[PDB]
Amino acid sequence: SQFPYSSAPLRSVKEVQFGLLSPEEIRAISVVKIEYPEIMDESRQRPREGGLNDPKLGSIDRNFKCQTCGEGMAECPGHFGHMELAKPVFHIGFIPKIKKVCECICMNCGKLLLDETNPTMAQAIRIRDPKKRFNAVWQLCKTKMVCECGNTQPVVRKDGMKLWGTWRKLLTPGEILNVFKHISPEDCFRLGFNEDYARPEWMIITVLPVPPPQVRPSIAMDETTQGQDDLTHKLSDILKANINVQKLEMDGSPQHIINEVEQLLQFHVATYMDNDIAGQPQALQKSGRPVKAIRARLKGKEGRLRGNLMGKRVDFSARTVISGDPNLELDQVGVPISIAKTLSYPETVTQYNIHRLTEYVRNGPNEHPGAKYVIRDNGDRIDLRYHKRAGDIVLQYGWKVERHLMDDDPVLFNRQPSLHKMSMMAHRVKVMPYSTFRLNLSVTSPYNADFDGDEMNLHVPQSEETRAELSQLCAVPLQIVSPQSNKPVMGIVQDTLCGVR
Amino acid sequence: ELAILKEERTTTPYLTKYERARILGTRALQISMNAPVLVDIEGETDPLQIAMKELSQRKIPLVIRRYLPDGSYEDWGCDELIVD
Amino acid sequence: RFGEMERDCMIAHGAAGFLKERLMEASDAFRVHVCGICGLMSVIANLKKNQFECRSCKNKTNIYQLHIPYAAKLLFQELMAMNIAPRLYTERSG
Amino acid sequence: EETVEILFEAGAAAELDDCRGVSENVMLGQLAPMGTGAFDVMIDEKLLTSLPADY
Amino acid sequence: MFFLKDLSLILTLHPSYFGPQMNQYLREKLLTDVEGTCTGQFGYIVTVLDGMNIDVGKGRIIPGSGSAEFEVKYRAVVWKPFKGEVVDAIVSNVSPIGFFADVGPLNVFVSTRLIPDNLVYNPSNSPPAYMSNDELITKGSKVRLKVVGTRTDVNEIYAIGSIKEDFLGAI
Amino acid sequence: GLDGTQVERQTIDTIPGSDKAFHKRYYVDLMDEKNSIKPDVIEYAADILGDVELQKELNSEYEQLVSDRKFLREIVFVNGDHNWPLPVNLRRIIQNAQQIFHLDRAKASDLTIPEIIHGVRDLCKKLFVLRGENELIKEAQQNATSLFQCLVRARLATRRILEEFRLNRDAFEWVLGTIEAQFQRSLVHPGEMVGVIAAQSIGEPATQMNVTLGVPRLKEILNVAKNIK
Amino acid sequence: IALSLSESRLLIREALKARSRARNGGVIDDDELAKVTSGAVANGVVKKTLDYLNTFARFKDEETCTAVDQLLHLHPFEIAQLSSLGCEDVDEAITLIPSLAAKKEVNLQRILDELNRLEDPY
Ligand SMILES: [Mg+2]
Ligand SMILES: [Zn+2]
Ligand SMILES: [Zn+2]
Ligand SMILES: [Zn+2]
Repeated sequence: SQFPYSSAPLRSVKEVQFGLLSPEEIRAISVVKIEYPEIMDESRQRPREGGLNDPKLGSIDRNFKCQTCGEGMAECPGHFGHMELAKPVFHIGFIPKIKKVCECICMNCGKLLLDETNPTMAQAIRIRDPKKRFNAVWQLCKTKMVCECGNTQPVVRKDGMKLWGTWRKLLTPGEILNVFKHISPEDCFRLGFNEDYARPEWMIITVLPVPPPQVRPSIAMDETTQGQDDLTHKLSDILKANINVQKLEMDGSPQHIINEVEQLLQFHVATYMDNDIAGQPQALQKSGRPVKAIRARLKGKEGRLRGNLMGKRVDFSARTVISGDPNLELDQVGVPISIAKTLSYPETVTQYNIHRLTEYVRNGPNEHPGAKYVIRDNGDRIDLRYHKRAGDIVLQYGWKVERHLMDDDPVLFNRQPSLHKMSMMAHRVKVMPYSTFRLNLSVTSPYNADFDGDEMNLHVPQSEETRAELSQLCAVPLQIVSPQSNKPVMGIVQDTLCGVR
Repeated sequence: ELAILKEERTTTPYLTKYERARILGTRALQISMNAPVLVDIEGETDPLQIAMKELSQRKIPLVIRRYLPDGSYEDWGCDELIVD
Repeated sequence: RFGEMERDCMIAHGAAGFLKERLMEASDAFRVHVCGICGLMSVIANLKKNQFECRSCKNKTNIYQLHIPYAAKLLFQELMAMNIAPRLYTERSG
Repeated sequence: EETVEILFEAGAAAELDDCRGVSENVMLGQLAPMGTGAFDVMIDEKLLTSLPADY
Repeated sequence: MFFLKDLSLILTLHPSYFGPQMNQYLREKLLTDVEGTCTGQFGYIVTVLDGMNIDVGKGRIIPGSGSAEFEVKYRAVVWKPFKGEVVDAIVSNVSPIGFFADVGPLNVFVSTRLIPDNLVYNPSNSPPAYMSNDELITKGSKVRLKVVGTRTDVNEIYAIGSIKEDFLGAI
Repeated sequence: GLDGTQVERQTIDTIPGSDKAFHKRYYVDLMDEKNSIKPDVIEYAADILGDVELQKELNSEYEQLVSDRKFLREIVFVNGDHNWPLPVNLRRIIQNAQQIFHLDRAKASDLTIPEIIHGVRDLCKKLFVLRGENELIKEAQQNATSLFQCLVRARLATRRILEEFRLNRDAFEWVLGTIEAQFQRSLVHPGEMVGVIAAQSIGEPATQMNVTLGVPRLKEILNVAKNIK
Repeated sequence: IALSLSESRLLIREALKARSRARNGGVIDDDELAKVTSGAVANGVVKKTLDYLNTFARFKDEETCTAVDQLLHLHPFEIAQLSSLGCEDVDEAITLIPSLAAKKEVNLQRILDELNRLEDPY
């Protein structure tokens, strides 16, 4: 409900399919073609229309909004760009797979080394799991050397990062890419790939996706004068490599030198994507530490999958010491003015409540009653602290206002440990001075608490459904009789018991 | 193909506390976002109070779909459900 | 802290809406628009104009919305940077 | 564990997730089938038609 | 080619619209967003069958949002071209590199290369037309052509025809 | 099918007592005056003696009570315990009816025997736990309310209503309606997460805790130890 | 659902008159009936479809369509193709519709007779 209204139907995912980014799809999803070399346009302020900080990709600047989606930074997720490489390059993750696939079928014609006459091939095809089919095809095709064309199949060996054929010639990315381009759909299915989506020509990298600055954290350790992440530096190095690869194809230069520079660009992109590469050094930063490749960003303790997240402002809970108060109802809780001001409840402006809500807004966040933030329909958050014109603010219907915690507001209240279901109950707020929560004596027994310094936790619902659920299900009077032993759990205790005796 | 006939309904005719809470919450949300109000407003401004007033007069334009364990469901109008 | 025992207490109370709020508001929930055909990150949405456009499929007819952890959103974005595509489908295939 | 090799195999043979586990729906944030979430609420068109002309 | 097809749609209604406008108002959004609109799966939905009597059903309330989700089910009429389909076209425009012919609610471009070499084009002749001995093709004529391929443009799908096959022409 | 918060300790009056006391408390005979209803509590005493049909009705009621006695003693509670948790406090309802309608001041009741018997039977047929016309549903509904039906038939006997409670027509109808409504209010709501409630209500008493007893015995039971201590 | 041109015209005509009675609420040729609708893209699609149907009018009678249905109601696609495209003899009918050759029950002489005999001859 906190999000601005969207007419799109709200559903849930039931199947996620890992595929491959085809270059045409990479271009389609990219918001703008990017070719300009460096980040800064002319050292004359503003982002470069064609730089690594292109505003079309979605910046991370608070005062600036992404031009593609038109949303604010609180809603803009960022947008992708694509960098086209003139020379197609291998994929470091798939180079062993590239060699395995090259050894799978005949590179001369694109056909399998064995036909369907073998019942084992028919069984592998009929196997539902593509992994088992691929494994069976590889196991039963390694022994067979002749293809299904009379041409001897050269053996592909991985030397460093290059692939060499033993019939001989060095494997070239253009010819390999064309060889995949000649693969029939039935050979695509037999190999374990999907002709429509997981089409085996996608392991050839021709265009690389540059992500928005949201993906990598560019920490602003000091105002405007900042550096960049290792990913940005490696992307710049890759672009320089691609530029000097492009600039060495129309002019006369040795072919082996051209291939060596191409392998240089390949190693650049490999170190950018994969850090722990076997048999070759990793990309080391100027400080000597390895460059944090994107492969390690999702693996390991430093990886995001195990868990690493930061950055949010949540203040919807409190915890403090308590004391007794005989002058409170059974369902009332005393709340300090400071705690009430710290917490807030977002109320939507209607015709009935507009007057008192405008009064609360005019009061400001430093006085009780009052409000802290005003959210527009689109989601802009006006902070009343920095808005010196709060006395000249009008509110339209549908706007939200985060007002102070007020009387009779249902709040959830808990003691640790919460052994039983009535250790957490919904109370009505009464705002009173000084810095202790106040409770009725009779509810201390179900809480199993005393006022010798024990601490209690408080939560505030942020929606009408939650407020109604707290007021109709977790209310204090509803918890007087427990289902454990069909007897009341709250009774007259201590001074009141002695006095009534 | 799965709906139960109205005369063949076998569930309880009373409004359970969970159903009451959900109906009150949903009606309060709808009223809070400027939905038309089915009952006159005397002096109250709280959406939950208005929702409770509507419920007391059986003026809730909502239908409960009680799901049987197999997958079938029964449709009950909030007007035809007994409220204590 | 909202631990496991508090979750069990609120389960006993049967207030599913509060569980949803805790699982979303006290976590990394974020709204994401996904094409119902491609399932990629190619959706441009204008709420004031009430329009949607999938630049991957040239689709402006049906685009769904989901609530996802934004840590998973960053993971999905760098997974696009992996040049391997998670195609999100809201319907199973069997 | 083994996320890099999981992605490798996924790119190799188009891995698919059934999403049958409760963890997927917890990650998605759908109302649980318990308590208040043990049923569905539908708008009553017939009652709205039976409402006055203003409603 | 005309067909009768059963269609379903997802509608989202804001709670501020919850009044005496349940049936007809949702129906008119359905007509605006469906009637006269093309889809890749079932071509052009030119009109609907029994528009005012379309059952909107019961709208599910999405929890935590209040918006009502409607499954609008109906039966309508659609137009679909097919590969290899032989149709008679009313040619609308003639250009030196072919002709535009309007079929149904769409237009098909047929190039000059596929046109047989007996039929010769003339811009100097009035009107600029494809003529020859006892043969004439100009705007306002019925030309029998077979569709070679249809392009799924989603918004307004197109197709291409040809007359380079036997027994093709006015009969 | 009942909620745990809607049960209180109540006594089944048929279980205890001797056979002679049971006969004195429940049996009614319209032939002998000493075994009949006392004339000072009903306005129509002279119209009762010799009535064959009312005698047959009372005989049927007594046979039902005897069957309930035998079923409770020989099957359910062999040890003879009569106090058990049951829904709907009948005694509180009866005294509330007495206070509301001022059933004091020893005024002869206008309630008739067939009215009382038919009302009790209809109330015993209206305690709906499960609904539906299926044979299995009807059998389960009959089985689920056997003990409560026995309690109601034991408390609302003809002699107990007339001589002891002295209910009138309005009080009797109000009692029947209140009992039906309160039983309908004591059912468990569908969608209750009873598993967590049971787990918490079992774990909690362990906090305040010759053969092995206490927490070690509890752990032995829960772990299903092959060789206990 | 396979559909020929004749009952397609019947369906669109009855839908147009029904929406004129209902949607317009108080409202006969092709052009102005096409112009009744609203929406520029919708107006263009509707007018193009209606002028295409009017310029290609095959069946304009209701009881004749009923008689044709009674005589016919045989692949549904074949049924649609029989009425959509006119024929004169088997030699070109099998050329336009190849399914007529592999039937073993041709009966095309009579079928063409009622096709070109019930209404105004083509
Ligand atoms: Mg203490
Ligand atoms: Zn953006
Ligand atoms: Zn070969
Ligand atoms: Zn898409």
